[PDB]
Amino acid sequence: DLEDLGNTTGQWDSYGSDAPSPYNPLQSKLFETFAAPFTKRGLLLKFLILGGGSTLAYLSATASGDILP
Amino acid sequence: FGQLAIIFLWTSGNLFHVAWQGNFEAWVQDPFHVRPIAHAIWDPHFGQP
Ligand code: CLA
Ligand SMILES: CCCCCCCCCCCCO[C@H]1O[C@H](CO)[C@@H](O[C@H]2O[C@H](CO)[C@@H](O)[C@H](O)[C@H]2O)[C@H](O)[C@H]1O
Repeated sequence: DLEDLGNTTGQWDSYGSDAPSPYNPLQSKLFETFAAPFTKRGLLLKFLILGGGSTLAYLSATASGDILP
Repeated sequence: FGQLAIIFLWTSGNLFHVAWQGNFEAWVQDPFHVRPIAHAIWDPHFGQP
């Protein structure tokens, strides 16, 4: 019974789980606040909703010269 | 009473998408089967055509 790749071989063995990757790209808190307005919020989100959507829509249409439909 | 109520926000605008635009002061002048106007269409999807 020589051949068998005597316990062949194992791994440790066929476990995997216990450290397969270092976790994450450094970036620590290269953001942290950095931009707050969703990093602040309690309470917001209307505020923003009228703002974003007010520009998008406001300049989204009006003017300068037509370019018309 | 929330009725009658909504029948007048209908009627108001019926008379108010008339008289800055879409004739009378041409349709009274004397009105021959061409195409007197309610309102102005405004859709961004439109072509020039
Ligand atoms: C497939 C789409 C495409 C799209 C996106 C549109 C979009 C539009 N067309 Mg339009 N159109 C198209 C193809 C299209 N068209 C084509 C192929 C033609 C033939 C050439 C036309 C011919 C045409 C004409 C003649 C007109 C438009 C108009 C319009 C606008 C309606 C204005 C309005 O009051 O707000 C959108 C609609 C409302 C705010 C209310 C509509 C009521 C529906 C939605 C009932 C649901 C309400 C419900 C009962 C209440 C609870 C619902 C809740 C969500 C609030 C709208 C932006 C009109 C316009 O600009 O009017 C000022 C004008 O009448 N179109
Ligand atoms: C049962 C768990 C697996 C096998 C037995 C125990 C393993 C887990 C506990 C022991 C810790 C591993 O041993 C090692 O831990 C740390 C490695 O990060 C080290 O302290 C560490 O701090 C740094 C944090 O960035 C590491 O990057 C350095 O590599 C390391 O020096 C110690 O030098 C050492 O004690």
